[PDB]
Amino acid sequence: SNTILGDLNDDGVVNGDDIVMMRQYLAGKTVSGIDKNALDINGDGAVNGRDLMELIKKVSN
Amino acid sequence: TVKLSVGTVSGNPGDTVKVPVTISQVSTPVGLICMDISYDASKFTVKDVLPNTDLVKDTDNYSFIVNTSTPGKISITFTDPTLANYPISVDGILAYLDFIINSNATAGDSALTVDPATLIVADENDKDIKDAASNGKITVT
Ligand SMILES: [Ca+2]
Ligand SMILES: [Ca+2]
Repeated sequence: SNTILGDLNDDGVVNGDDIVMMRQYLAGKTVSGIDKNALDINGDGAVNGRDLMELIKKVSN
Repeated sequence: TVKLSVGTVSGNPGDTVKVPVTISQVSTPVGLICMDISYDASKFTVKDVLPNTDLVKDTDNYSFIVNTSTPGKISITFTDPTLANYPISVDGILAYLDFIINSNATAGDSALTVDPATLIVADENDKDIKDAASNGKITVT
C-alpha cells in the first residue's frame, strides 16, 4: 500500500516530481505511472488546486 | 470581500468572442484561486483560456492551469509555485476566455456561471480569503 501522503508516483518520497504529476492531472493530461488514490491530499473528497497547494507546502517543508 | 467576476460579450454566429474574468477588492496577497465557469456547449466552443501575464506571474513555472476536458465547463486554477514571490496582490484581469460561436447558434443571452460550491480563494499559506463570484454571459446577435 502507498503510505506516503503526497507520493503520486509511488517512489517513496514527496518532491517536485509529484508536483508535476498533480499539475498535469489537474490540466487533464493522462499521467503515466500516477497513483490516482493519492491525489486527495487534504482528504476533503475532491481533487483540485487546494491539493496542489498542500502538496507544494509539504515539498517546501 | 474578494470578487471573481466573469464579463459579458456579444457576437454574431460564427464569430470568435473574448470574455474577461476579473478579480477585484484584492488586499491579502492571493496564493490560490480555484474557479469553475460553465457555458452552453451547444452554442460555444472554447478556443483558448489565457492568463493576463501582467497580473498572473510565473506562468512559465505552471502557475496557471486550465482544464477544458469536460463539456460546458472551464476549470481555472492559479497557484503561486513559490508560496511567496508571485502572489496576486492587485485588482485586474485574471484571464481571457475566447469562445467560438456555433454558426447555427440562436440569438439571445447565454449565461456564464461561476460555481459557488467549488470557488476557492486563499492566501500564500492556503488560508481562506472571504470571497464572492459574479456571473457573466454571451449575447448572440
Ligand atoms: Ca514521489
Ligand atoms: Ca482535496
